Amino acid sequence: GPAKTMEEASKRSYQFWDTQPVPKLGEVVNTHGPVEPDKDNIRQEPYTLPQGFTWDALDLGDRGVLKELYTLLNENYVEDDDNMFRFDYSPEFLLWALRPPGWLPQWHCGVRVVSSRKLVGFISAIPANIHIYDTEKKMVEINFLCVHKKLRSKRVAPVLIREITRRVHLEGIFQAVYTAGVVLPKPVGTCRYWHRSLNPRKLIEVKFSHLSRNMTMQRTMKLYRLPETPKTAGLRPMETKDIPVVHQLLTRYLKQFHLTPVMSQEEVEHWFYPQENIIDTFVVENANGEVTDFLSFYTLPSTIMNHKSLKAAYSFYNVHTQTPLLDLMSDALVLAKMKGFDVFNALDLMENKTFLEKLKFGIGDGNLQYYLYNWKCPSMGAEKVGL
Amino acid sequence: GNCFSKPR
Ligand SMILES: CCCCCCCCCCCCCC(=O)SCCNC(=O)CCNC(=O)[C@H](O)C(C)(C)COP(=O)(O)OP(=O)(O)OC[C@H]1O[C@@H](n2cnc3c(N)ncnc32)[C@H](O)[C@@H]1OP(=O)(O)O
Repeated sequence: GPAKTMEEASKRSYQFWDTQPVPKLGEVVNTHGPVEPDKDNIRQEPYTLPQGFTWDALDLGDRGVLKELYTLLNENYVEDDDNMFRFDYSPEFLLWALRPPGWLPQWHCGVRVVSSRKLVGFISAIPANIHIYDTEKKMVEINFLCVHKKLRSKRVAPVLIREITRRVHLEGIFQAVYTAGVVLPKPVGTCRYWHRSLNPRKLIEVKFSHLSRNMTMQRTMKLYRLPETPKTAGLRPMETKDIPVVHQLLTRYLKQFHLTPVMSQEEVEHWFYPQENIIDTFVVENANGEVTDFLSFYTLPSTIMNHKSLKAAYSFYNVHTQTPLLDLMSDALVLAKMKGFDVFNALDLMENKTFLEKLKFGIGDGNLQYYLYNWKCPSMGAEKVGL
Repeated sequence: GNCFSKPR
């Protein structure tokens, strides 16, 4: 079905993506710029869906409609290689991910069955200023492309991609950014997920991890046993007064990478201000009262498809200026362990390879490919991806 | 996060 390796991607032919303004897989890119110019007259009519299906923009402020969306995502969205785990989306998490500053309701693009009005498709866009090499451009982040399992392999994904493209074209944006575990034309970077076990018994019980060849259950827990409290002086939850300095640290820290977001202070508030079961941010306030570092990870539980529920933490943004990142992420592990997380997940992007092995992370079986729509630029190493 | 990884 999908190609997960570049070698596996040699087989595939892209009947759809060959038509899109994206670089070709095999081609080596030595340029910076769009694949196609801006279109100055935009199709006003929605693209045709297969018979019995119609468009409907999802008003996530409506409770029942938002319930349809997570019920769709909780039952039909991204899975593991072995169909054993699926993300478990809270209504509040979707509001956090789908209603950042500048969100537009028409960018909550759903597909319903005409006769029943049942939600069977979705795709999203949120506004995002992206720094890529020497260029900053207003783009969108495309996420939650989802087709109901009963509708699969019926060419609905190209329509969602092309309709969301049209609705973004109407608002004047011509580039987009998105990530995926499958290989498409053409990844600008490939990042690898690593996993840090916090509650090995539960992880091993549900077969999320295995005991390495020669450990026992009680040996494994001692290997991954963490301090009961964090090491770092003056580590505390982020507060409203920290929003400017958090924005300041994040802005300067991201400048060393080649693929980063460019956040306003209001966007920084939305994405980092702690929300229970959604996002946690802890700042380091030193002996002078200045905030010099922060760590963050978001909450995204996993549903166990055999089935009760696996709570996982995902590294988000971790900025260091005076506190070693190793000690910053070690505190993150401890803070996540307190909060009851079973596993701490992080990609090998940014500076994360410098601490992954030392902090007892184990490499995962899934990659995350980063893509740009209508933007031709050289690929980058994972450590240059800051998105 | 647009991928689900397990420890390999
Ligand atoms: C300026 C504005 C531009 C905005 C647009 C920017 C681009 C938007 C990019 C959107 C990415 C958002 C990032 C995320 O949300 S990644 C998360 C996507 N979700 C999942 O992988 C889990 C749930 N899966 C599904 O619902 C379906 O399997 C999907 C929706 C993935 C495909 O549905 P279905 O199973 O029914 O397949 P089809 O018969 O309709 O279509 C087959 C065609 O679709 C190509 N395909 C398959 N998977 C993806 C994919 N993950 N990104 C882009 N294209 C994909 C496929 O190679 C083939 O094209 P080609 O092989 O002929 O080329």
